[PDB]
Amino acid sequence: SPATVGKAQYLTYLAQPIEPSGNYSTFAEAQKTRAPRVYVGANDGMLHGFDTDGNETFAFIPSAVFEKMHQGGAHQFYVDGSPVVADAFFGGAWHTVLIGSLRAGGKGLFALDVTDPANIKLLWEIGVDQEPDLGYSFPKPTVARLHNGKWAVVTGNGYSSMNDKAALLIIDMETGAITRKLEVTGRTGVPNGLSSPRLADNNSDGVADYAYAGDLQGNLWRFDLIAGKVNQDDPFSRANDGPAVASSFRVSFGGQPLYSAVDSAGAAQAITAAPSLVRHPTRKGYIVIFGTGKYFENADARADTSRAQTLYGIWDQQTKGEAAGSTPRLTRGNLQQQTLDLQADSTFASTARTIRIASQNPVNWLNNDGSTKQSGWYLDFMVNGTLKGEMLIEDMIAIGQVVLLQTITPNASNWTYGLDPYTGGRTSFTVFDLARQGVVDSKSDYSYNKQNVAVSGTEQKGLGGLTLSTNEQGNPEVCSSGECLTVNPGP
Amino acid sequence: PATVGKAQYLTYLAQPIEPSGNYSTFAEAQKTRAPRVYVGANDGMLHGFDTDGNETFAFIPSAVFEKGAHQFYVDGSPVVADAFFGGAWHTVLIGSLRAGGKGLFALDVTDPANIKLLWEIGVDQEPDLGYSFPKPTVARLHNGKWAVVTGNGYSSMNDKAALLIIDMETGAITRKLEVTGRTGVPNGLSSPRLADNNSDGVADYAYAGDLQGNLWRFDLIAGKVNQDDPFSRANDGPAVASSFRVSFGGQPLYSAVDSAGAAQAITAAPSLVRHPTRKGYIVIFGTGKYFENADARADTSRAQTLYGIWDQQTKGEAAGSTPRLTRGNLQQQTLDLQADSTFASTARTIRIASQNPVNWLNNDGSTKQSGWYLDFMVNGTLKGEMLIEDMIAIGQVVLLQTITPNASNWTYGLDPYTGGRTSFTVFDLARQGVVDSKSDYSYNKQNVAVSGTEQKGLGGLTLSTNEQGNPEVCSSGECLTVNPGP
Ligand SMILES: [Ca+2]
Ligand SMILES: [Ca+2]
Repeated sequence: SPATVGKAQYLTYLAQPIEPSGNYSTFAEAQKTRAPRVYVGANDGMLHGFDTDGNETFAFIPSAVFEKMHQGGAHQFYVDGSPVVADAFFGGAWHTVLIGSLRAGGKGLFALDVTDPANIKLLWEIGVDQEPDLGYSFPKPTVARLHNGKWAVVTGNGYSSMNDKAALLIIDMETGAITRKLEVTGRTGVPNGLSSPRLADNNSDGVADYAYAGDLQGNLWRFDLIAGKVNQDDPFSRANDGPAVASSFRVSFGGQPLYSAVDSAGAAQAITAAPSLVRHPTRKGYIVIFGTGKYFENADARADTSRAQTLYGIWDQQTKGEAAGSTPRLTRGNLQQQTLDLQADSTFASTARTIRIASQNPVNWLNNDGSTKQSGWYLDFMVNGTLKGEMLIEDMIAIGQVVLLQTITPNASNWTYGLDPYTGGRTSFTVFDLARQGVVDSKSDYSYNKQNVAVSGTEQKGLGGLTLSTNEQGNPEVCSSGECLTVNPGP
Repeated sequence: PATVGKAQYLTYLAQPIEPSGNYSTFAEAQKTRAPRVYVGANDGMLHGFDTDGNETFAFIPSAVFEKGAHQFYVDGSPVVADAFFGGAWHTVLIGSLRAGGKGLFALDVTDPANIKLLWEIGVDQEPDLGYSFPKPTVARLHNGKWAVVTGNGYSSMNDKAALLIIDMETGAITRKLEVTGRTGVPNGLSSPRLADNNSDGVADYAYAGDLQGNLWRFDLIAGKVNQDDPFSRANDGPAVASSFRVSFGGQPLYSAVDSAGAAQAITAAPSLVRHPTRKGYIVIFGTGKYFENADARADTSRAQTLYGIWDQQTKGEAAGSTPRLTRGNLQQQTLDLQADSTFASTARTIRIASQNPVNWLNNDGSTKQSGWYLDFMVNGTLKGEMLIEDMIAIGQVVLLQTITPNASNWTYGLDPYTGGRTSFTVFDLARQGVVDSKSDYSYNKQNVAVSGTEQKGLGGLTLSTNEQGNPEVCSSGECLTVNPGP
């Protein structure tokens, strides 16, 4: 669903500088008249391209699925997943690609050239034969330009791979070759798999510099996608970009994860969704936001109410290309706790909704010496300690001064949240237009114990993930399913 | 321009207009509405298509049964809008017989599956109704109802000019405000521009030009106004309709004449911009006409013009009169250069405009210059360039498109406060997706904003927003992201 192919994905001023040998403006112009298509994932790795008057246009069948031919709605919806579509440059030209996977049907990845709906081509297919550590590819891949001079599919190896290892896979966009496999150690002898990565570009040039990804073990890993040496003044320079830089890619912090997520009792919390990054308020480093949860196995269809899943905000203070041979080892104790303190039914204007209010505890980042005090925050997905097995499996959206996320609670029910990325708590401004006003105003606020407060969470209709768009008027909106909510990124 | 998708308004702006209604429920219901595009066909004929150019609907006015560039304008372009009547919100479509006959019609296009005929108006209903080339405006009035406000059109029975206020629900002529121009000279009121000066969604004034070049203003408020809240809705009701009248005691705000003293027809609707002093408004209007066959030919004998006239009595004042003005009281602006250049990798032929300041007041508040003007000509070369399309004023810029028969389209982004070059880049001529220095031009070894650029003549001016929430002006064939100003 979120995989629609209409206009060019980027703005020319951003894409063109990435590829001097190409012409994005002419590519963009061409796509202005491209026949829109929406590709949806099915049971296995099956792809059914069709939309706008829902006319079946295309259908793809993986070699693994084509040869084989020789629970619940919320859960099935997740399992079927959705392919990733993006614009990429290779073969000397811009293309619109679609990256899919065999889902739970098998261990495989595939990419299609979807630039011309009337002429979809198969770029490549990856299986265990090509990548021995490839597992069930539930992770959502990212398509990006890397410092090795080329575009690649960057994703986690997935789950239940042959040796239960976790690794970042960097697949050449054009060839499907494994440009680099960045294995992570983590805890051994215990099943692991790397999840959806979030690429970081810290000098706004369209070339990915770092990648962040959690794993089934709850480790939040960072990977350096830049050369060993540096240029110090501008460590993210493209000057030495080339195929050789690929060998320099490495797990960051000497192989130590930025963080290892465990619940209140100390039990590991799997991370499925991609992290989100927000520049730290001091402008030094970034706050890495990630939530825990897992939903790929049948057993996961049922709520695990033995522990709470959690949303974390961890300070990565070494994001300026420093060697970063290591990183602080943190625990919830080094973070500021936030809580979901109230769930209630209320009416905003005329619209009735069930909402949740979060705490608003400040985070004390530095002591007067300048040394680090709290390194972040956390929020257990539970209202006043009641465990319902609420978890995060969908990617989040960080914009302005807010982080938007959607959680799922297997019964499943969906809760959309708008939180302060700097604290993990309630924003000081109202985020959602819950009153269907067309704008974000006080009509959407809630009276929490004599206090007019911003609503941090609201329950929304059947699963649909979260998408950020702009309603005709320049106003940003966040949509899930059935409802889109005008949002306020902050003053 | 006549596309019917989601609700036209943001709820917080529409709801206050009709407390007895629920725009929220209306808007929600349209979120799922099947998008339709309505194209005004051969004068009268109206065809509806789906997002995928598919014959979905077609309307043939009783008039019909009663039995390249020039054709684009003469053909049509219906007006769609959300209006309130019958105690509910509806999406209406106002059509005109155009060159076919003399009449207007309104359709209820709220439900693409069940379109209804609201009403049809002809000379039988409105004797002074002429060929309906003027573009109507759907608006809420102080008489308590929504109405179709438009110019009576051209070559009407007695060639008179009048503002027509047509009840939205009934199609009845609520008021006909006749205007007195020059004797024996054929006249007709053109597309009006309604003004809402206290931003509550209820029109207060209407401005419209006529074939004689007069720019008229009409008071759409009660005669007995409360100086503390002249635009108040407290006394709204049918009793207010009788007080609607021609402003300034029957005198036009301005009478447009070319540099040689000849009258300049006004066909396009004016555009309003609050005066920098916050007192009054700058009434911007362009000159030209293209509804008659002879108009297909370029008139190279004179230069058409764009004017910015200061109306200093826009706060409910009785305004029994208005200053008699001429080019002499206005600051001139000129198009000093036209050249072909390349912005980024996109080739474009552009024009540079002067940037002469406007001196509005004396130390004691006395009025010096009452506006500005710009003759559509480069270095005095007359090509017959004229404005026949509505303009778009947003932020600190007025966007307009002129047509040069022979036809060639020129899109301009000018400073509304002076009619000259903006001090900032307006158009993204480099196809960067954003407006940056790549779109500026070196004028006399100085970076300066480009005020005009030639378009692939075939469309009009439409303002929209890109996926990134930024202003974008499209000209059928190409959209240019724009910068409304700092
Ligand atoms: Ca970079
Ligand atoms: Ca008003």
